[PDB]
This record gives sequence, structure tokens and C-alpha cells, in this order.
Amino acid sequence: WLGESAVARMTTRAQGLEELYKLWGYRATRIDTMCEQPSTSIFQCQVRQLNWQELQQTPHPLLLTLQHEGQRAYVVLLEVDPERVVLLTGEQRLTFTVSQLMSLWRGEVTDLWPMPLRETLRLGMHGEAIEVLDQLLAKALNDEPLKTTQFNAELMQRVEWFQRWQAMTEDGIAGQRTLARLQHMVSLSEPWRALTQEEQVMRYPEFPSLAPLLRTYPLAET
Repeated sequence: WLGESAVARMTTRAQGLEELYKLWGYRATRIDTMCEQPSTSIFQCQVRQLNWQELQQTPHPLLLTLQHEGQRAYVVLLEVDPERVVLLTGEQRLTFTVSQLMSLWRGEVTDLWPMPLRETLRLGMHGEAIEVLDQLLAKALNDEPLKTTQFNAELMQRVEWFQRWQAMTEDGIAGQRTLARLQHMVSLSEPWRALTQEEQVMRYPEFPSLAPLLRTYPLAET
């Protein structure tokens, strides 16, 4: 595996995704780690091809596919900067330089993120989905939520402010492009940040007790 056989511990995507779900605090089933659509919980799972510039911009951990002379292996990327990536193998925390990463990674990632909002939300609608919209927008904008259950005129102005920041049409409707960007960037909880930032209260590869996945979506009504 060039010189680093430790990185290549997890040999299937399902094994890697089981580990990636633990970073989010969840115990995943065999169905969840198939990464097939439709989703079986509020999480989205997508395989994508990234370049290194794109990988550096990831807003949350990813599963990297490593390839070496006809073999595949899978490792969790926990954090990344221009010089180094921090990898989780299911047994060890490793740091790789850019050179080490590029010798083994050919672009493929599998990305998991929570996406509880999967239907268009617009002015006049109300319900738990609107409260969740309100909370995610405050998190993305780094400011305060309205504490509203109603998609009102002021929430609409906040959708537009997010839309303009993200270079998307500023129609004030939280439709597919707007909710997909919002929920890939931020989540209601990000337990994985506990592993990023002496010595450690919970040392990897140990995890605290995991929760079952959330398998209901918040509703909204017209």
C-alpha cells in the first residue's frame, strides 16, 4: 500500500460508512451502509469525485476511497488543511501529508450528511420543518434564529440573505437548490467536532454509546 498498510484497514464501503456514521453519533444498520437510494433515515449518502481543492473545502467528514494496484480500501477523513489530512482507519488516527494522500486517493469520496428537509418550504407554511429551517439558517449565517414555527416575511428575508451569500437565485423560497446547499453546509448537531479539537477523554477508536438513526422527517403544512 506503498508504505502505509495501516490506512487500508477497512476494505468495503459499508465498513467505512459504518465508521463514518459513528462520528455523527449513530449506530448504522446493514441497510444504512448500502449507500443506495432511497434513504432509509434523514441522512443522505452520495458517492462523488472531488479534486484536492474541493476536498479541502469539505464542511464535514467524508469517507475516502483509496486505490493501490487493483485494491480498494476506505478511510475516514476527519479534517483537512493545505498541508495534512487527519484520517481514521477504524483502529488508528493517522496524519498524512498531501503527497501521501495523493499517492493513494484518486478522487472518490462517499459523503454522508443529515438532510431532514427534503420538500420545498415557502411563505405561509408552518410546522416543525419551519423550526428546523429557522435553526439551520441561524447556524449557517452565524446569527440568531427567529424561534418561529411559521414561514413568515422575516424568515423569507433570511432565506434570501442565505441565497445571496451562496450565489443562488434570491427568490426567498427554500426549494431544492437552497435546502440542499443549506443542509450539506450545516447540521443541527455536529458531534464529530468533538474529535477534531492532555490527554483525550474518549480516545479514538473508542466511541461513547451510539444512538439509533432518526427515521422520521419534520413536517410542514400549508
